[PDB]
Amino acid sequence: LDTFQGYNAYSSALGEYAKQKNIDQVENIILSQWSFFFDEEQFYKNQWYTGAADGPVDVVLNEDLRNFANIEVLEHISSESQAIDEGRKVLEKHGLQIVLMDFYYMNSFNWKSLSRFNVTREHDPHFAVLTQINENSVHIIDPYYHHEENMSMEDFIKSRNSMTKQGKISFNSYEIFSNGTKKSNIKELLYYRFNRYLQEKMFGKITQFGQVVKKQLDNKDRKWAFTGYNCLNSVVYQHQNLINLQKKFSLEMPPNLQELLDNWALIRKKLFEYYSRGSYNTEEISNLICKVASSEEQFAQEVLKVL
Repeated sequence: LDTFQGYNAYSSALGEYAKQKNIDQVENIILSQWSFFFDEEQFYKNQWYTGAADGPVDVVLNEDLRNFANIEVLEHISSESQAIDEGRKVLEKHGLQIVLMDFYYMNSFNWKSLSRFNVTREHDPHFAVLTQINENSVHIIDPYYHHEENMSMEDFIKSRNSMTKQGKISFNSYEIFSNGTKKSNIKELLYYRFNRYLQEKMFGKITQFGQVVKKQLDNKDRKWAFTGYNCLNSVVYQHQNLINLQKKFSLEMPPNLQELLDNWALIRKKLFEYYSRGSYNTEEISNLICKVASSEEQFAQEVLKVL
């Protein structure tokens, strides 16, 4: 499908809703995000430990939506007694509901398209958009994986009341609400993001990621590299989103933005190869990560000079 990508499941759902319902500023605030995190504690629990943002909810994006647009994302927790009828009310009034769903019950990404046939099912929280409630069936759009599916009501209820690796889903839904909006110019959004990126030394988190990768040479469990591959899609998306902003707004960018995208895509390729191919190239992957960290630091500084 031709759905809004964002840079993660949460931002993809928020942006898809905003696009369909003509809610101002949300798309531009998502597309102008520039972030990196690394959590060594989450690395060793094999939770989602790196990329653009901790999740499933992107708290930094919510802070940006509040600070720039005075936009609040309200979390509705519900019960099996109320959740579907509240959905009906929301669908009647708005046509769409943003929901938290256990990805175990979704089939959104075809791993066989990348020659991975051992498609392990995991209880991971994921954002989708509910578009239709019938008797014993529902329709949902997964805007992050550009997939739709019809799901039995029984499977939809199970996906929304499931214990996951990140805790219990309890029919959670997300309402985009505004007290009173503000307009932000795209240059202001990028200026704040790049200033914050450098001030919080987010490039330093890329270096930390690189140093932890170097220390996995003797680790026979390669699960971290599959987790990292999935986590870093969010960084590739932020790079592509900034390229799309440059085109749309005819912006001034440092000349190596495409090269940085290419570097992150190669890191992903080598992580996926390490996970699946049994290579002993943690040193090579570490060095690529440590190289892009220096490049991203310089890129952020140059954006602020030219923007």
